[PDB]
Amino acid sequence: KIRLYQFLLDLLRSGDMKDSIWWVDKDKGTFQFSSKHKEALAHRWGIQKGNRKKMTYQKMARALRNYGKTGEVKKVKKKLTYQFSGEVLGR
DNA sequence: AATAAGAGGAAGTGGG
DNA sequence: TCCCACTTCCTCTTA
Repeated sequence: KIRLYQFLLDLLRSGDMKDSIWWVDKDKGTFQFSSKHKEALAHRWGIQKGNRKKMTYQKMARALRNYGKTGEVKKVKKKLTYQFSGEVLGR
């Protein structure tokens, strides 16, 4: 099963949900969710995973925060903004 | 108040 | 057995 950080990185590369997520500075790996359209992206994540319940942005971000310690994704001090690690971007 | 981002402890589910 | 990689639920904090 695809990992959440890879799902997001793939969306950013493909441009498929450009109204829900976008790069802020792709060289730095910073990206930002849409305040008004992030829920559609969260729904897609849960359906891709086959989860029992409908996925929400809140639950998806709960998972995102767990990457802070290992470093794949870190929260940036800007609204709805996160940052991939150099290791994630290189792969 | 209404809305909402950001947070995390705790327990549940998958597939090793 | 017991960790993976989240998911689900609940409650709190700040703006």
